[PDB]
Amino acid sequence: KVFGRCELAAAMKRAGLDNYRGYSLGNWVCAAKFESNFNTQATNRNTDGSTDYGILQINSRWWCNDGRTPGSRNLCNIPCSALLSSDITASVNCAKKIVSDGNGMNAWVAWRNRCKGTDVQAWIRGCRL
Repeated sequence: KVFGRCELAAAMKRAGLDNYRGYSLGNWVCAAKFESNFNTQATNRNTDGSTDYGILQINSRWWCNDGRTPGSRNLCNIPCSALLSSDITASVNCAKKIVSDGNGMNAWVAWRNRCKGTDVQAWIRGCRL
């Protein structure tokens, strides 16, 4: 499913992401925009052989199991396919563990390079939440 901006903001809010670990909701909506363009089904393979899955492009090297990434750790204990669902719950629960891992949202390269230090507030402007 390709989410609408405000539609995604609301689902993430309900899921408890607004201000989780100190990151306002705009940060999360900006990161999804640049990571997957709001598409739950987005996948991207990396040179190391791992693949990124879903709305938040969670990597198979550490967080989920896709059965084809030798040495992966599956820290969120879920098949990577679960992250492509129209229901974002799994992606959100895993993202919560990732952002708590020590490096915050810097774990997401698109956030670091395109959202960090910008007016992320604009990403939820106009939405009824």
